[PDB]
Amino acid sequence: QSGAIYVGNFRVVNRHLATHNDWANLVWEDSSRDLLVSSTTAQGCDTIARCNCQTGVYYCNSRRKHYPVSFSKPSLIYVEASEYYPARYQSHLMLAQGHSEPGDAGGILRCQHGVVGIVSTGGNGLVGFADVRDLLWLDEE
Amino acid sequence: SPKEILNLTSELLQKCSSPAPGPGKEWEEYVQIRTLVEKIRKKQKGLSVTFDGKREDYFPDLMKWASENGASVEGFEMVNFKEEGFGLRATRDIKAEELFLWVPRKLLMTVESAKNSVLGPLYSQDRILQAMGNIALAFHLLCERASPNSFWQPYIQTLPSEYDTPLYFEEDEVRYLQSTQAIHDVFSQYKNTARQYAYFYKVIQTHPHANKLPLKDSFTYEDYRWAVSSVMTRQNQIPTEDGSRVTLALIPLWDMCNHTNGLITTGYNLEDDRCECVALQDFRAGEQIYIFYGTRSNAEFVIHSGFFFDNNSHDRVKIKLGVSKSDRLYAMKAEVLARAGIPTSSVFALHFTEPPISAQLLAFLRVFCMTEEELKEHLLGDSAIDRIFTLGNSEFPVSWDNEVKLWTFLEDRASLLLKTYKTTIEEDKSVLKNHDLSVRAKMAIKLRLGEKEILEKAVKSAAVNREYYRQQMEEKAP
Ligand SMILES: Nc1ncnc2c1ncn2[C@@H]1O[C@H](CSCC[C@H](N)C(=O)O)[C@@H](O)[C@H]1O
Repeated sequence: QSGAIYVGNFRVVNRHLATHNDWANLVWEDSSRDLLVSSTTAQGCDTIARCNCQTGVYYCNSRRKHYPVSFSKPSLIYVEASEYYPARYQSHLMLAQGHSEPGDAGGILRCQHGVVGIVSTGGNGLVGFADVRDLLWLDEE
Repeated sequence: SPKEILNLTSELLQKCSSPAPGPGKEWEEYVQIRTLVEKIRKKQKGLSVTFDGKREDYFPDLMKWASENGASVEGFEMVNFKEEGFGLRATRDIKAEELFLWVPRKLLMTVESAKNSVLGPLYSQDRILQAMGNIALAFHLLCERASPNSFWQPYIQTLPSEYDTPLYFEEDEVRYLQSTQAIHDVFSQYKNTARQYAYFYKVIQTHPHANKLPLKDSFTYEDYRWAVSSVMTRQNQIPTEDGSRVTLALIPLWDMCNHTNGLITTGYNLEDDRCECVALQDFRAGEQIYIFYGTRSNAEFVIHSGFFFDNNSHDRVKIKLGVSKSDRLYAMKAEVLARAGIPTSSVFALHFTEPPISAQLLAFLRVFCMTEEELKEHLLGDSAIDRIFTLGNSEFPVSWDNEVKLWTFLEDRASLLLKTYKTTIEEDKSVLKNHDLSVRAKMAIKLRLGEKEILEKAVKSAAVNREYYRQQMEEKAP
């Protein structure tokens, strides 16, 4: 559990937890998705799912365990401000019930066909996942 | 062989391969498929492999085999509960958050286990088995059920003989669910299941890699019906050994725990390579150990889990809403849908618990009664980024007058939806108190009641919210 999706020559992670080197090797960013993609030299062994699976398992860092969740569709959802992002439009946020506390951002959500998303938001007994399946450009070259 | 079944299945694939005949005509297509299945079922010996004893007689064997591989077998026992069937009963006091179950992956039946078993050569060539694990896991269950020298035999021998899935229901039992939304999904269960049985009974007879399978000697419908019903009712997703992706899994011992409301407490610890369930609440000595199966609707509970849970706080019914192409305001509203993540039309849900509407259905229904001026208020200005964000916030009303429209629309639609049902809410309450229904009939009717019970809370809330915003015109507040 690295807290990031490693596929091909690309490294995907929450935008608000990225290291400066990620911006040094910036490929694409979006504040409206809490998603940052950086270039790597090694070949990551994570497969991007192109499924519409809505039942997946996510890692809870505070519980150090994987949890199955039923999450809604990639949708623009209200997120109240926290120490990282003041409330602003946030799209492609799949919401499900589970335990997600500060530090759990980075849990990799996966469908039977591979990775679904990565934890972005939490609170009120819910866990938010930033979708990635959409970015086909995120594949092998 | 015989191949009469192969001819009887040949028709099922084709008929079940047809698109929907329409609404009102689906029941006729349903009974068309059941009759053919019933002919096959009454021409087959039922369950290919039957256990000599009764179910509970194989529970001690389960614990030893599990204990031989490191599963928690203390703190609970096997008891036949009236309301939920067999379950786990605490043999001691279990506190909240107390971890009381751990099951190594070696005991779990996973698709990765399927690809490594005798089904693996068949999985290698068949794309449907490759695609749908719920089926692929079902065949893994059946393959090892017909294998006397199987590691997982103690688990299979504890599994039930029948289930309360609509696959086991009778025509009178499904007759109660007409004019409801769930029955449109109950059909999809039967149709897809039947179709899969027809496809797979052929492939076992034709595929060389299936020659070594014990299913070539017997692969009845009651086999397959039990199989997928076993999977859909007690499956849990876990990561694979590589952790790169997830896989379905039949977690032994953990699956006998029945359901009560609450939060999901069952996790898998890849570091320890095992499943761990912590207690949802305090389980005194002699109290049944429950777990939380998930935030599923009572429709999904009947169809995928096989029971109706009273006081479910996550019950909801779908509602199809869309922008009619007869709208002068389509192009201006066609912009929001791509930037607000809303499709042109889709299935939305009315929820039992407060609030009946969702922040996403309100994000659809608000825009469904806006004027031309308020459509440029979200698109042009320094508040256009902040306002589209606050499209689901009830305390940010986009406009006072639109509110009453949206509750009026729902007042019309919801009252219409009550009319669509063949019975009334009042008649359904009496039938449960006064009639002697089958275990399965009680499930289906309570759902048809529930569906109407959901709307009745949506109607009065819409009524309560409509009168509220109507009161707002007098004060003329900012
Ligand atoms: N609230 C509930 N009411 C009735 N049956 C329930 C239930 N929650 C779970 N179940 C049962 O749990 C089954 C899945 S496995 C759970 C263990 C069950 N005692 C058994 O003997 O298999 C479901 O198919 C259903 O029969």
